[PDB]
Amino acid sequence: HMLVLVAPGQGAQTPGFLTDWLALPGAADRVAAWSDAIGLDLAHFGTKADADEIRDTSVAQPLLVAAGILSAAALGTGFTPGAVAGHSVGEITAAVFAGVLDDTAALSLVRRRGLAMAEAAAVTETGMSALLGGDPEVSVAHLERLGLTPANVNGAGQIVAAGTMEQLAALNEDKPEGVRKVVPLKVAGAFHTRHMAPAVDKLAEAAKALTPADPKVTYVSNKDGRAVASGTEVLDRLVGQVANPVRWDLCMETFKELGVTAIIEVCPGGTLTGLAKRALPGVKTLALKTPDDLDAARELVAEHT
Ligand code: NI
Repeated sequence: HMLVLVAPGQGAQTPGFLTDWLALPGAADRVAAWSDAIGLDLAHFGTKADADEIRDTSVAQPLLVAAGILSAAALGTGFTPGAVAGHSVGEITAAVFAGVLDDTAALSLVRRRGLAMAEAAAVTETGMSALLGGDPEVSVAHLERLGLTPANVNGAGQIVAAGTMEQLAALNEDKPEGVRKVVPLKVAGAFHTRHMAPAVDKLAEAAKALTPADPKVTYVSNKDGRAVASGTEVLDRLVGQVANPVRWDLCMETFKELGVTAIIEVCPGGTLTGLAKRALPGVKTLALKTPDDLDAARELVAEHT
């Protein structure tokens, strides 16, 4: 048996999704301490804030990490997964699970991650758009020829293009063969492209205040789907990833190579679990959406750990 614990990225959060989790004894207290540490009312954005407030990239990133750490903590009340990984921001969440970074240090890093990427996006008119349908390699060749970069390679043939708004518009007018729709994502800019270069500089400064430990659990990286044994290499990869494509496809290939038998996606789950059901047939999957999902999760943990 091999259980893989994964954490989601931007887009997974929805209004009021943290509500039930804050109701768990001690949860409001932990989140409040985190909020004071990063200067952001996490409880508010996870409970009362509407769509426009949580779409704020500087808010969404730390909120997602706190949700992942919180739900995982609840699920372990212990256990140790066979491996961990996450989608973009979810990588910071996974660093906590592997013991590379403690939670406050991670939330502090991701708070800076979100602000830095927002700022980088502001000095530019860029974005990201998902390609629905078509062939992944032909699609990549086409979008790249138009000047875009394959910011997200999520597996199951899914591709997300990123670049300037002009290029994204040219992509929609001249779509790759077989692509039915080019859907713009709800993001501030071309994340995971060179357009985030200034975000790397800012994020690297925040990484200076950290002292990462070597992962205690196998840590799979978005850069190339490889397992990283060094804590400093984990951190360097996190800092650089804001400007590098997300190869979630390779991460899933690695889960296969590891003989994964079950995958649990922390709160707010659904997105990575949906991908797993497509690219990882025969693998049990469970997404944590509310505390009521915990009992089923514990059973899955018990039989796969
Ligand atoms: Ni509003």
